[PDB]
Amino acid sequence: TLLQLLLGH
Amino acid sequence: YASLTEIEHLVQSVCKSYRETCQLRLEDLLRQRSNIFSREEVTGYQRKSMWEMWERCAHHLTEAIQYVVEFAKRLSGFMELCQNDQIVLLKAGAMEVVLVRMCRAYNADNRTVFFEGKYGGMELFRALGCSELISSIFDFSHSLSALHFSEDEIALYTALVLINAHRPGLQEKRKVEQLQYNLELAFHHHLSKTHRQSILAKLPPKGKLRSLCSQHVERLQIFQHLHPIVVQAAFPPLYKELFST
Ligand SMILES: CCOc1ccc(NC(C)=O)cc1Cl
Repeated sequence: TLLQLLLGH
Repeated sequence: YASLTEIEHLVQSVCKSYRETCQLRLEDLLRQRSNIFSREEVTGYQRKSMWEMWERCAHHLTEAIQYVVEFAKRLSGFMELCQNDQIVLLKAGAMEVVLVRMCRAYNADNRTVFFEGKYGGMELFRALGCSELISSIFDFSHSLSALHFSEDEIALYTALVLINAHRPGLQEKRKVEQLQYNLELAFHHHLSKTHRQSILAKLPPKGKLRSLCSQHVERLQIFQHLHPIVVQAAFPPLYKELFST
């Protein structure tokens, strides 16, 4: 998900 | 079992995280209070199409959400949580933190909010076709401004809006419980130092923030019905991910 990517995951 | 020194340090850390991820400097916000949209400019906004007004507002909300993700990333203990819980917390709370943060940009003297360069009242948002939602948002900000929050108090309160151990779907629940409790200690410690603990009984009941987020999701369902292609083509993908049903 985009949230994951934004968190640096 | 956090010491008083560790709690004091937590206050400072949270306040720093917040100041660093503030979209707008409070001084800039103040130095623009009399900079208000004219009759003509207000008419310009009211005359805009529903799709245009929604697209602009979706962009601004997404920008605000990006800053909240950054706040989370800098917040003591948050990045120590597992990947699942970081996501669960942000999904449930990012919009709530934005709604609280808005009171920084809300002038209660004339019920206006800083939006696209000037202060506009809620009549600026007519073309959205969701007046009860918009007015509920304005009332929430107004009720918050009656508490006269300092930057520090907002920092601590928003940390708590985000770190909620009762969000469905958490996997390290005790870990989130511990962080929420220490943040509560930090908040209550800071309040007592300023004899401001009386504000606690005057904080919004959690149902209020929940009803606001729920209204937004519902109004988006209606918009998406009317303009299905606009959402896919023009809305930020994060917005779509977080709010589309
Ligand atoms: C009715 C809620 O709408 C808004 C009010 C204010 C702002 N301001 C900024 C700076 O984003 C954005 C939106 Cl979408």
